[PDB]
Amino acid sequence: YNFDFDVMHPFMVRAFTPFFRPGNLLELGSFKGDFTSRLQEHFNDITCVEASEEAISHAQGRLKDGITYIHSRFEDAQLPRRYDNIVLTHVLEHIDDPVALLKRINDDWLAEGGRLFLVCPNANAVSRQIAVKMGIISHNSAVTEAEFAHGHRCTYALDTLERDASRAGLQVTYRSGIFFKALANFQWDQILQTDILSKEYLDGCYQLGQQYPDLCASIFLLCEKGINQ
Amino acid sequence: YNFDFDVMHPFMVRAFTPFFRPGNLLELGSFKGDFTSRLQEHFNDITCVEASEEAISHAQGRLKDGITYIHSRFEDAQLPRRYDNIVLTHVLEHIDDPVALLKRINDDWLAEGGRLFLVCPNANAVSRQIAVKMGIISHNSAVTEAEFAHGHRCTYALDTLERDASRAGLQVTYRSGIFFKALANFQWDQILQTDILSKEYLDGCYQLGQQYPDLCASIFLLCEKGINQ
Amino acid sequence: YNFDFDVMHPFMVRAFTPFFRPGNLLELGSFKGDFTSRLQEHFNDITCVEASEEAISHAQGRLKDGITYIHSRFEDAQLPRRYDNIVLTHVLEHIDDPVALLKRINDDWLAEGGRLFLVCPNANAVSRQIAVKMGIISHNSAVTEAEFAHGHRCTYALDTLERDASRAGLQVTYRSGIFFKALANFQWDQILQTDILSKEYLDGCYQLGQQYPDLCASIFLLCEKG
Amino acid sequence: YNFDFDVMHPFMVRAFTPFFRPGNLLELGSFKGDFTSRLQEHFNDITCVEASEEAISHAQGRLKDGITYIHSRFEDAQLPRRYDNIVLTHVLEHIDDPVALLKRINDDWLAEGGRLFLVCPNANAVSRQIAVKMGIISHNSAVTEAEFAHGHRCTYALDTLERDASRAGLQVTYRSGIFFKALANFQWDQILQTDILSKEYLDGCYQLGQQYPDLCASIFLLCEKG
Ligand SMILES: [Cl-]
Ligand SMILES: [Cl-]
Ligand SMILES: [Cl-]
Ligand SMILES: [Cl-]
Ligand SMILES: [Cl-]
Ligand code: NA
Ligand code: NA
Repeated sequence: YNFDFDVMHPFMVRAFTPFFRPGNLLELGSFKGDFTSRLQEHFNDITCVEASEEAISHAQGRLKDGITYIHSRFEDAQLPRRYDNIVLTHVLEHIDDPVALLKRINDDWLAEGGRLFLVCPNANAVSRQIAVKMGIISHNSAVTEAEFAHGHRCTYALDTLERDASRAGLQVTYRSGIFFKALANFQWDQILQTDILSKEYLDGCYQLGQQYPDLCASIFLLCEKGINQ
Repeated sequence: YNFDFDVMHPFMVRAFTPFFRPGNLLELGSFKGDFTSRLQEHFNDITCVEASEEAISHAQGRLKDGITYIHSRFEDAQLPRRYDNIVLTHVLEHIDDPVALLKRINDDWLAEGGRLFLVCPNANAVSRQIAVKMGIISHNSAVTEAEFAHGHRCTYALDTLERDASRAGLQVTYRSGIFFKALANFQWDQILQTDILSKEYLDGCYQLGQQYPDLCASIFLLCEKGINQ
Repeated sequence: YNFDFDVMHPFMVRAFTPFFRPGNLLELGSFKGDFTSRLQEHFNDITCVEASEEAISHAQGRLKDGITYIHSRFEDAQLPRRYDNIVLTHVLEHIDDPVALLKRINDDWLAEGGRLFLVCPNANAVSRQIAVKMGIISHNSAVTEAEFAHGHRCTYALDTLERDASRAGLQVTYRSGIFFKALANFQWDQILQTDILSKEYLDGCYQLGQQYPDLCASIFLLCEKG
Repeated sequence: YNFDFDVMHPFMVRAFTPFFRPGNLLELGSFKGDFTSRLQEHFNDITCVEASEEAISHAQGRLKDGITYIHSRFEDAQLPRRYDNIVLTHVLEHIDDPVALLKRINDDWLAEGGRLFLVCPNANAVSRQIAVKMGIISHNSAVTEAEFAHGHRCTYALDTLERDASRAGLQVTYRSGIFFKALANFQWDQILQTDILSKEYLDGCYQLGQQYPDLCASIFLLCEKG
């Protein structure tokens, strides 16, 4: 029915699974708990940070126990411990000072041996590149008016995402992509109401995407803590 | 709508147009004249070779004048002159000895300065790679039962196509791809009956395909005559 | 050995050859005539526009006859004809208003049926991408301090180059790349002094680059009048 | 220097590191122990299977304690445990019935939760594609006479390697590549003796190769039990 929640969310969890560390999980920007519900299958100790009281309240009404909720902007958040897994998915592109957020993650929140799961929408996704060729988007890394209205301040590609992670002091351990994406979201949502594409086709786009990270819907950096003093 | 006739044929002509030489044209394997109809817009002197007397007669009914029709197998064909442009589109994959056919083109049929437009379906098309990931097709360069039934003896990729052209003595001048293809024909044929995709989307697939020749529906080598004695 | 002059120049002429129109040719930013010497093998009617008096003087004393020299800035150039082939190679990335120059080319200088051969250094060249992974360059389309000191005001990729061409009103007919480049120029200049790489290897890099336009040393748009 | 030993080995361990399971490790086709010595930094409980008496003897001489050595062919090997990590690196391409070896791994040797690190030389490596363009090698997935003399029976790419792992009953969890490789081993060995390329350049090739798995020196499937 819905591309981001019914297709992308499940494949994002699948992409993270082989890298998850045992222990606890911090979900930054957990919004209404839609992704949290999927992570609860893997983690019994999840902390969620979200600035919207309303989103957080919605989450709290639909998730199982074992979640610690923190209603705060990231700059103001005082967390009680450090975390073995941290999830920052489709959040960084909303942040005015992304390097500062990533640096907090590296310096304050990641446990020793902990891993950051950094995922952003990808400037070089096939569907976007086609939109650029059609002249609907000026260029790949452009921020469209709709994206700006949604809160985006940039459109990452693997090059600029790893730059920001490196500038923050993180160690980028793995680079990958999630879901080979040749149609726009609005076309997916139409086509998914039909029997034209199978579940197996969607799995094939996930499998093939790993071979063409630069062309995927979302790009994925697995990062570990770097030493900063 | 039909993908091959309504989408691929016009993009093939667009892909050829910047390279056409002044003079005449030989269309090898012209079948029922579906492609010949588009070539007529560019050339007044066209020669078609085709083994099926029914196809050739079908073509003769529908096309305009200014076509010389040669009813023959390629190995038997005795042509009255040499040709400034030679078109071999979706034919070589059907040939038991493709190097021998290409060698005839080089040695007997290409005029001095003439160009061969060699186009084959691509083993590495994104849609085919997805089918391979789904387990429908064993590997990219496999020939499926249905393909074999249609007459295919090979599934070329840029490496194996250039190999055969080189072995035939041709000079490969340009390598490219036609149409960034991430859906199968059967899905195109369904979706093209909807309004999900626009004509501009399809144009975008053609534009982007040029930047990713290996992932296109068909691959295209522009070849010139080499010296063989 | 120079990578740009001894490797990139011949491969650019090879990439252009199948697209050349019969007729005349205009070379915009012809500098000291290094690339003009190679174009002279294909055309006997060449017009060269160059702003540097020393450069164009140097070309003049070095090239064969059949050349019209125009010592002018592009904004001031009064050309006597329009042109069947126009070459703009490693110039656009220096231009403060690149769309304005491309528009002049579309609207005034290209002949009907004419072709523009637009080539720029590629942000996404493998060598550059590696430099970016090393932390030497911030990101692919960055302009470094050295590049800026050389006059670069942007680092094009296929997306931004076609954007600017399209904004100028040109028709982008073909998109390609010239030379699969995994080493930096300075490493090439060194390595070319040795016997490690062959001329066949270099030809192979050219042939392979056509299959990976986004990863090449230079990107190449073939444009026609919109 | 050696390219395979001094460059590829360390970058294979790096590629593996984020996927390693706690516990033990089985190295299939451990030869003279060059890769094993690197694995010893990560695991104290390693089991090595190697058919050559000379090779396995050499390894015992040069490695630390905490290695179990199994001098056997794969078809005869009777292993004492099942394993959390199994390494099969540059071996499968030599095996007459590769699906049968992968099935043994899936059905008998992998522990539940265990991971197979399957790595083969890549048909579509840039250097190899250049060699194909030069006419030295017929096509990317060919086996050359020299390769065949060295025991190669195929040249895998991502599509065929995943096909074979899938046919064996393995779950292919991740697909990646190791080292963006645009020069031939023999060119690397020469250039490595010079100062033209730094270790940071080589790290850059590793980092970039993850973004272009199909162009890498070797391809890497991380598999689990199906
Ligand atoms: Cl800085
Ligand atoms: Cl073949
Ligand atoms: Cl005109
Ligand atoms: Cl600057
Ligand atoms: Cl077990
Ligand atoms: Na300027
Ligand atoms: Na064998």
